[PDB]
Amino acid sequence: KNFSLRIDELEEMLTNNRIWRNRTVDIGVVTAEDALNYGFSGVMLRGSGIQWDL
Amino acid sequence: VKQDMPPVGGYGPIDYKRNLPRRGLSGYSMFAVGIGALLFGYWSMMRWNRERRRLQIEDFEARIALMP
Repeated sequence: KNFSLRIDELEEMLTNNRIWRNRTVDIGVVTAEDALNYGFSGVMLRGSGIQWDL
Repeated sequence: VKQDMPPVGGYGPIDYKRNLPRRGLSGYSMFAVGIGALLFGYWSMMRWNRERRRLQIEDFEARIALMP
């Protein structure tokens, strides 16, 4: 119970920020070709395209 | 008898959902607040500057009449 409230206050703090969003939007493109040939695993594959979970 | 750690009759509900208050103020009205405070300051500024020009012309008259 306590931690659901604290993580929602972290979303209050950081997610809706101007310059933190400006700090990480432009970078880190991952093509699905690259995500499947370069051997990426887990959170990269979730966050870039393909539906995949062990 | 058996004395493990079970859930006691099933626990109560657990919250997980996101929440944002979206406050707010209907920001076009907040622009109206800012422009109102701005024009308020300009009105009082105009009044004080013209009264201070009056007093500064009085000090001019002081230096003029004292001069010879």
